[PDB]
Amino acid sequence: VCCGYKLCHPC
Repeated sequence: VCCGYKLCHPC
């Protein structure tokens, strides 16, 4: 889910 680069937004 919560990777770092902003393909991943809702953590």
